[PDB]
Amino acid sequence: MKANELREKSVEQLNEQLLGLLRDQFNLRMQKATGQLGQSHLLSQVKRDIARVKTVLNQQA
Amino acid sequence: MQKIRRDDEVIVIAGKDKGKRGKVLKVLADDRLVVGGVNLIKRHTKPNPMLGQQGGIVEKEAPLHVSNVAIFNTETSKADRVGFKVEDGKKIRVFKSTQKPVQ
Amino acid sequence: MNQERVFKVLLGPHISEKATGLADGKSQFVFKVATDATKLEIKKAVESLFSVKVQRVTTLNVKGKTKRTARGLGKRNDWKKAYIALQPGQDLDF
Amino acid sequence: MKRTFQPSTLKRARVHGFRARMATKNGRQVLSRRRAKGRKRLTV
Amino acid sequence: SRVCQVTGKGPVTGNNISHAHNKTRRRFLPNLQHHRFWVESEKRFVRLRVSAKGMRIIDKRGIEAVLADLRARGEKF
RNA sequence: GGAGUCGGCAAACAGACUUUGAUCCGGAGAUCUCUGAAUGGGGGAACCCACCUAGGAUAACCUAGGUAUCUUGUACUGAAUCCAUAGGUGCAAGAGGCGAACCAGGGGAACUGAAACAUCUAAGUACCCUGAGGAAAAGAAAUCAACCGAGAUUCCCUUAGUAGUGGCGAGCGAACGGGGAUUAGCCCUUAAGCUUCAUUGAUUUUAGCGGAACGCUCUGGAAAGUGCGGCCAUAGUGGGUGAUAGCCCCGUACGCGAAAGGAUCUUUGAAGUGAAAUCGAGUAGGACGGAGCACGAGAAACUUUGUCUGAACAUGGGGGGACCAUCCUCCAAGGCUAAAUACUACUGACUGACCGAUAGUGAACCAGUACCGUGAGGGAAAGGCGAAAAGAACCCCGGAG
RNA sequence: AACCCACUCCCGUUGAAAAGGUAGGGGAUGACUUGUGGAUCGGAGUGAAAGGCUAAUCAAGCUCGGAGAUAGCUGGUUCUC
RNA sequence: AGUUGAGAAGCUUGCUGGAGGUAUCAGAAGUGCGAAUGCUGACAUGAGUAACGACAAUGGGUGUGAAAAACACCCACGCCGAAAGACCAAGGGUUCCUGCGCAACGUUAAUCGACGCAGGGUUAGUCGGUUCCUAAGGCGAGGCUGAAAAGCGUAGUCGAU
Ligand SMILES: [Mg+2]
Ligand SMILES: [Mg+2]
Ligand SMILES: [Mg+2]
Ligand SMILES: [Mg+2]
Ligand SMILES: [Mg+2]
Ligand SMILES: [Mg+2]
Ligand SMILES: [Mg+2]
Ligand SMILES: [Mg+2]
Ligand SMILES: [Mg+2]
Ligand SMILES: [Mg+2]
Ligand SMILES: [Mg+2]
Ligand SMILES: [Mg+2]
Ligand SMILES: [Mg+2]
Ligand SMILES: [Mg+2]
Ligand SMILES: [Mg+2]
Ligand SMILES: [Mg+2]
Ligand SMILES: [Mg+2]
Ligand SMILES: [Mg+2]
Ligand SMILES: [Mg+2]
Ligand SMILES: [Mg+2]
Ligand SMILES: [Mg+2]
Ligand SMILES: [Mg+2]
Ligand SMILES: [Mg+2]
Ligand SMILES: [Mg+2]
Ligand SMILES: [Mg+2]
Ligand SMILES: [Mg+2]
Ligand SMILES: [Mg+2]
Ligand SMILES: [Mg+2]
Ligand SMILES: [Mg+2]
Ligand SMILES: [Mg+2]
Ligand SMILES: [Mg+2]
Ligand SMILES: [Mg+2]
Ligand SMILES: [Mg+2]
Ligand SMILES: [Mg+2]
Ligand SMILES: [Mg+2]
Ligand SMILES: [Mg+2]
Ligand SMILES: [Mg+2]
Ligand SMILES: [Mg+2]
Ligand SMILES: [Mg+2]
Ligand SMILES: [Mg+2]
Ligand SMILES: [Mg+2]
Ligand SMILES: [Mg+2]
Ligand SMILES: [Mg+2]
Ligand SMILES: [Mg+2]
Ligand SMILES: [Mg+2]
Ligand SMILES: [Mg+2]
Ligand SMILES: [Mg+2]
Ligand SMILES: [Mg+2]
Ligand SMILES: [Mg+2]
Ligand SMILES: [Mg+2]
Ligand SMILES: [Mg+2]
Ligand SMILES: [Mg+2]
Ligand SMILES: [Mg+2]
Ligand SMILES: [Mg+2]
Ligand SMILES: [Mg+2]
Ligand SMILES: [Mg+2]
Ligand SMILES: [Mg+2]
Ligand SMILES: [Mg+2]
Ligand SMILES: [Mg+2]
Ligand SMILES: [Mg+2]
Ligand SMILES: [Mg+2]
Ligand SMILES: [Mg+2]
Ligand SMILES: [Mg+2]
Ligand SMILES: [Mg+2]
Ligand SMILES: [Mg+2]
Ligand SMILES: [Mg+2]
Ligand SMILES: [Mg+2]
Ligand SMILES: [Mg+2]
Ligand SMILES: [Mg+2]
Ligand SMILES: [Mg+2]
Ligand SMILES: [Mg+2]
Ligand SMILES: [Mg+2]
Ligand SMILES: [Mg+2]
Ligand SMILES: [Mg+2]
Ligand SMILES: [Mg+2]
Ligand SMILES: [Mg+2]
Ligand SMILES: [Mg+2]
Ligand SMILES: [Mg+2]
Ligand SMILES: [Mg+2]
Ligand SMILES: [Mg+2]
Ligand SMILES: [Mg+2]
Ligand SMILES: [Mg+2]
Ligand SMILES: [Mg+2]
Ligand SMILES: [Mg+2]
Ligand SMILES: [Mg+2]
Ligand SMILES: [Mg+2]
Ligand SMILES: [Mg+2]
Ligand SMILES: [Mg+2]
Repeated sequence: MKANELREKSVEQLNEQLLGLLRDQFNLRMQKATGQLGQSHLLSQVKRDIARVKTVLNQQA
Repeated sequence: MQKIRRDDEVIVIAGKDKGKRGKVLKVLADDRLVVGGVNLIKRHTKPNPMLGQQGGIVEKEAPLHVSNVAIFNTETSKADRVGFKVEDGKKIRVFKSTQKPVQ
Repeated sequence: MNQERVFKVLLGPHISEKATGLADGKSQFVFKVATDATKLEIKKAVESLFSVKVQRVTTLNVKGKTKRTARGLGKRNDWKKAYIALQPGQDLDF
Repeated sequence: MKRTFQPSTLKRARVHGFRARMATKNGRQVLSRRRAKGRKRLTV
Repeated sequence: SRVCQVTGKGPVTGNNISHAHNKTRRRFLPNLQHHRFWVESEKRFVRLRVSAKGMRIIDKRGIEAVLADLRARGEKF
């Protein structure tokens, strides 16, 4: 998620976004362990989304 | 900025395929180019039984050095040197012989 | 536990011949878990994420195997393993 | 026949260990001498 | 250590010279004792480890003058 | 900036990213596990166990902050003991550890030489320890000269291996006087200067941009080499491109360039500091025992002090190599000061009648590694297909070697 | 007997072993043997004392420095006329 | 290989090799090895010689395999049995089990292996630690002592056997 549209949200709305991204990352690890993960690039893509949200969330102060 | 770019009409100077013309399909590191239809080689690959195979003999194109080609001037039909012209708001590439832009 | 630790304790199911037989004859499941996870967090995460009732959790630490190469002697990461027992009749699915 | 080296990991750490060197200045000179050489181990 | 508290005298080194002029290292130590001094303002006794030269300075200058100097240079008693 | 990208050994198979500006380079910010001065308490470094405040969950917690010691300051408090002292807590500021060398100090050898060896030398060297800085130290005459004068300190060249000193052995070794580098002095009736903030301008540094001029022919796998003819020059002995290139590529001479950080110099304002109060007393001088002066007690002046003593007050005091008289020259016992000088662990550029894999760093290669030792510690060997993997499809023998 | 020791012969001596083995031998409730943890060390420690032992090293351990110590003594010193 | 000088040596060429060399006269040296019980690497002789590590001991049958004295199974002999059988602690660290292998390692061969490759395998309120307590001993706020580093030590808090 681009950071330009993240700074339009709120701390109440940013925490729901971060919580949802952690749910998706957990499911991606379930597929990787069992073996039904073709979209291998999605693993590193959700890591940077979580880091991006935490960067903007710290800037909220 | 680089003088030789992808999908450019070029002519080979110096080498076994000197005089031929083609298009740049790939630009490598260490200053090498893959030009379509020049410098053809055949690679013989053993069809090992590990996870299928590839084939027998395949013919592809070997890379050649970036200083062994030149932009082809499609107004005089000759190899040409290229420079960068004064920029109001953007660079372009021009022919050193005729000062017209490279297209 | 805080809302963020729930999604980070489990790492995925552990599949093998031993793990397969347990999942049928004993309704007991083997998972890979974070090396700093405790039996209390594993119990809460499985109940929350799969909507089942766990009754007992047992854990063990696994040393990483050591492999010698030309450059020297390298070794793999240590990891942690969990056995999770559920209610008499209920199935766990992903 | 009994040989000179009889291993014991508890007696090894209490004589040559990291916290044993740091207790005195003469052991701190040993550690700084081994850092200047580039030793990978640096302690028993 | 063996340092006078008012003059700052400490041990120094030198040589012992024999008749054949052989030299060996030696030390010269200050002549210092423990002495209690009466402080007229404080109605108190102060016990210092001073040298015999430092006792003569207290006689000349007084104990209030000397005690102020010790406190100024952060020396404890 | 301007088209490719997802680091290397080290390749393949996959999944993707993007001219709506990516990988990449620079300034600034955020995150920053555990150990380590390690600092909440312990520990066998990378481990174990806690307490307090605030907020949030209902179960067996979570989140964010605090809790070492010492020094200085301040507030409260309070023993023997009446007053108040020691002592006890709470806050603020500072310190602690690491680093190759240079600097100033504390302690301080021996081998060796003397063709033996004690004085002497080696040498105030090696080594250990403590402080400070980008430099440090020293510095503004109680200094030298010689009846003429000089004019703070530091460093270089001479005087000169001279005068001296020395079991007068081996050895050690000045100064006066000259030639240079640098230029500077200011205060205790409170000054130059330095430090930190705030402002006046300039210049650099951390990335980049443009950057001239060649064809034909022969041999050749491949021309940059042959033969012929040109062009550019503030750019012509750079690197590499399939053999030797000023004109093929990247560069080069020469011009440009900074949202934002660092640094230096410049204004002119404030604050602190310089700072020791008031011109110097247990001080100058002396006796005994040692150090330093080139000077080893020697006619032995001068400085310094471990022990013991002890003045005068500008009509006074210190020096001029025992000592006296006469002259000359200075004013100790309170301070601060740039430059010329020393060094390079570290960063950049250029250079070499340096090495070219038994050489050059121990180390061109996954080297302070493998290995050896309980440990401190010691310490290797090992580069090159080809221009391009085009790295040998397929058949035969052989154990699907 | 176990356990601790080491008196004799032989073998082995390039050993199975940088101090052993097979036969015999001494003590075996004590001044006994032994595990774990700890303390004392280099002109120093410890020693029912052999100048013994202090990591296969002891009439003064090992390691790194002074250090390329000193060597009137051995050895060596490279093409031609 | 030929040829030229009195010598150190020079010159011309066939083959190999595939990219550099340096006339002349000067200038600088890490400038010339057979020895130093010289240093490093490679290779000889001894010599296909000694030896193959307790003199408890082996014989058949079958299978697999390119190939069985040594592997697996069966029948039959031997040896230990206060151990040469089991189990704790220290120490070691994947040597444990399975599938695939035999170049190197195994003092012979190997289809076998504590060997190579790849997977798998260790489940505790009661077992052993940690946590509680202390011994010898260590460290030790303040403290006393000491040229500096530092020594000893009180409150305390570490330390199992
Ligand atoms: Mg467990
Ligand atoms: Mg790892
Ligand atoms: Mg002497
Ligand atoms: Mg800490
Ligand atoms: Mg601690
Ligand atoms: Mg703290
Ligand atoms: Mg702590
Ligand atoms: Mg410091
Ligand atoms: Mg001597
Ligand atoms: Mg001599
Ligand atoms: Mg001599
Ligand atoms: Mg002698
Ligand atoms: Mg001397
Ligand atoms: Mg001294
Ligand atoms: Mg500094
Ligand atoms: Mg000064
Ligand atoms: Mg002077
Ligand atoms: Mg005059
Ligand atoms: Mg002056
Ligand atoms: Mg450019
Ligand atoms: Mg150009
Ligand atoms: Mg060139
Ligand atoms: Mg070539
Ligand atoms: Mg060139
Ligand atoms: Mg050309
Ligand atoms: Mg004065
Ligand atoms: Mg005074
Ligand atoms: Mg005097
Ligand atoms: Mg005297
Ligand atoms: Mg003297
Ligand atoms: Mg004399
Ligand atoms: Mg005096
Ligand atoms: Mg005087
Ligand atoms: Mg005099
Ligand atoms: Mg005179
Ligand atoms: Mg003064
Ligand atoms: Mg440099
Ligand atoms: Mg070579
Ligand atoms: Mg080398
Ligand atoms: Mg070497
Ligand atoms: Mg070892
Ligand atoms: Mg025994
Ligand atoms: Mg017999
Ligand atoms: Mg016997
Ligand atoms: Mg017996
Ligand atoms: Mg008897
Ligand atoms: Mg005992
Ligand atoms: Mg000791
Ligand atoms: Mg000794
Ligand atoms: Mg004797
Ligand atoms: Mg040893
Ligand atoms: Mg021994
Ligand atoms: Mg010497
Ligand atoms: Mg020698
Ligand atoms: Mg001889
Ligand atoms: Mg020849
Ligand atoms: Mg030739
Ligand atoms: Mg070349
Ligand atoms: Mg020449
Ligand atoms: Mg030579
Ligand atoms: Mg020789
Ligand atoms: Mg030779
Ligand atoms: Mg010879
Ligand atoms: Mg020999
Ligand atoms: Mg030889
Ligand atoms: Mg033979
Ligand atoms: Mg024979
Ligand atoms: Mg024979
Ligand atoms: Mg034989
Ligand atoms: Mg035999
Ligand atoms: Mg034998
Ligand atoms: Mg055998
Ligand atoms: Mg058979
Ligand atoms: Mg047999
Ligand atoms: Mg029997
Ligand atoms: Mg163990
Ligand atoms: Mg082992
Ligand atoms: Mg293994
Ligand atoms: Mg096995
Ligand atoms: Mg098998
Ligand atoms: Mg075979
Ligand atoms: Mg074999
Ligand atoms: Mg294996
Ligand atoms: Mg105690
Ligand atoms: Mg202590
Ligand atoms: Mg203390
Ligand atoms: Mg305790
Ligand atoms: Mg116990």
